Amino acid sequence: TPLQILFGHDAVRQNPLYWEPTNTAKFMNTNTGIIGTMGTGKTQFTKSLVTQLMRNQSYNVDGKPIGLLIFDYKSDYVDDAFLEATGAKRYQLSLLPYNPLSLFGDMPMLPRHTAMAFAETMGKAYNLGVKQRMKLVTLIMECYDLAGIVPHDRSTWNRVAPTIEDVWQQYLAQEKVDEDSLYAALYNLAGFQIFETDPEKMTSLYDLVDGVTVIELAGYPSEIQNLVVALTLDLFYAQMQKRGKPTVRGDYRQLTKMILVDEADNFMRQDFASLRKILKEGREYGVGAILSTQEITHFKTGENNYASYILTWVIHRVSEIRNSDIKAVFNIDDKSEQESLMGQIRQLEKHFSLYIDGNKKVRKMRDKAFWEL
Repeated sequence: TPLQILFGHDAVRQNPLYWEPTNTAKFMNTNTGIIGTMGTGKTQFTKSLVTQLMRNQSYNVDGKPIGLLIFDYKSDYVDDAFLEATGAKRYQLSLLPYNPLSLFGDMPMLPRHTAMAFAETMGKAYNLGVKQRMKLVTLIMECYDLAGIVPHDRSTWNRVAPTIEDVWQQYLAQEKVDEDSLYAALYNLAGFQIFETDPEKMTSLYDLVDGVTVIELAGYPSEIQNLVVALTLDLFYAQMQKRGKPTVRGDYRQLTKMILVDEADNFMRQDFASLRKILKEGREYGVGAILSTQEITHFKTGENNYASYILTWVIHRVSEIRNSDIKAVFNIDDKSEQESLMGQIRQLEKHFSLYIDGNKKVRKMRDKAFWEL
C-alpha cells in the first residue's frame, strides 16, 4: 500500500527504481533537486514524477489528495498530453486570484510582518534600496489603515486586505512622488495587473493548489517572474504554518503539498527568504519542494546552502561542474570519486541520470520519461 513513484530503471541491473515520499525511513523529507543541461530530457523526467504523483495520490497516507504548484518559466508544463494526464489547471500572469497582502498568522503586529516581507521580496526582485523598501512598508501600512486593519488591534485582522493596486494608488497620491526605481517597478506591476485588483475577488492560495496547478511565467521580465514566484511562496508559507501537521502513522507521513520551480537557477541566486523557509520547515507540514535547474552551481552557495536541505537528487548531464558541487550534492570528501562522478556526469546520456536516494546511495538510472508512461 505505500505511495511509489517510478523514477526509472537501474542502468545495469534493470530493476525498477522507486521514490517513496511518504516513507520517512527511506526519505526524511521530500525535497528534491533535478539537474540537467539542454537535451538531457530532465523535463521529461520531472513530468513523469508529477504525472505519477497526481495519478498515485490515492496511496498517500489516509488517501488524502496532494496539491502540486508548478512554476513554469519556459512553457514546458502546458502541452495537451501533460494537462490531459494530470488534469492540471493553468494560471497566466493576469489577475492572479490571490493577494500577497492578505493576512495569515497571529504574531503581534501581523500586518507589519506581512508588509515587511512583501517589501523585502519586492526589494530583492527589483534591487530596491533601503529607502524604497521602507517607503513601501510605510505605504502598505497606510493602505492597511484605510482598510480598517491596524497592527495593534488583532480584531481588525480578518478584514479584507488592500491589494497591490491600492498600494500603487497610494504611491501616486503622495505629496512628494519620487520618480525612481520603486516608482517604475510599481507602475509596471500594477499596469500589467499581474495580481487581481479587486480585494473582494482574492481567494486562498493554499487551497487554490488542489491538484496540479501551473503558473506560467513565460513572456514576462525576470524581475516580475521572480517576484511572482517569491510572493506566491511568501503567502504559501504563511498559510502553511496555520494549516497544521500531517497525519503520521509509523514510518509513514502524509504528503499535503509539493512545490516545483522549473528553471530555478536565477531565482535561487536571488536568495528569497521563503524558499529557504519552505525547504527547512515544510517537512512537519507535509510540504516539500522540487528544484529543477540547468547547473548544480547554485545548490551549494552560502551558509545553510540549498543542498543542505535536499535529500533526493536526480542529476543528469551538466556542462560546468566543480568539486565544491560534488561535496555539496553527493557529500563526499575523497578527491578521487569526485573525478569519476564529474567525468561520469559529463558523459551521461539523454534520459540517463545519477539517482541519489534518501539513504545516500548513488545509482546510475535510465529515467522513466513522461512519453513512456
